[PDB]
Amino acid sequence: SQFTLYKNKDKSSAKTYPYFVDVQSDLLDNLNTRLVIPLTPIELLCPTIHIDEGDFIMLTQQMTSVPVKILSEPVNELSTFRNEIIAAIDFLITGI
Amino acid sequence: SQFTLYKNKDKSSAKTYPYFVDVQSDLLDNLNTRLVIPLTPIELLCPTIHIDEGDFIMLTQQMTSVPVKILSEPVNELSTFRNEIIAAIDFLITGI
Repeated sequence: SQFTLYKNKDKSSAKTYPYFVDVQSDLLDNLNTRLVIPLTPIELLCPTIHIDEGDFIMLTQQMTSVPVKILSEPVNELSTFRNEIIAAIDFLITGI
Repeated sequence: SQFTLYKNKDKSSAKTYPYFVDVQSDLLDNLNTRLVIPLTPIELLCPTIHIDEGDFIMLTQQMTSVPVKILSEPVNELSTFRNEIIAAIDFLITGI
C-alpha cells in the first residue's frame, strides 16, 4: 500500500537494503509486482530519513519493481514523508 | 539520455527484455545507474508500441534502475512517445 514501509524478505539483499518504501498507486496493487524505493542504513534525490526502524538513505535513484512476495507485512507508515517522496521521484524524472 | 532506446547488454535477461527506454532526467545522468522501463516483445499502464526495432509491450510496472554499463550506445529516439511514457508513469504512481 502506498507509502508503507516493508521489510525486504530477500535475505541476500536485505543486509544492504533492509526495507522498501512502497510508492505504487493503491489502485494497482493487485499486480504481482510493486514499485518501491529501497532504504539503506546510513552506516553503509536521496534524503536521509529517521524512522522508528532506524536511520536510512532513501535511495530514489535505485527505485525498482519487486515481486510482491518479497514484501513483509506492513512494518510502518511513511505517508508522513509522501510529499518528500513524490518530490524526489519528480526530481529523478524531471530534474526539477 | 531521456526517452532514448537502449539495447540491454545483459545477455541472460535480453531474451525477455531486449531493450530499455531511459526515463531519467538528463540532469542526473552522471549517476552510475539509470531509471528505465523495459520492453518485451509482443510475441512473449503497459502500452503496445511499434518502433523500427519491432513490436513491444512497454512494461511500466517493471520500471527499474539499472547499471549504466548494461546500456548499449543509443539505438533509437523514443522522445515521440514522451507524453505517453510520462502518463504511464503517472498512472503507476497516482492511479490517474
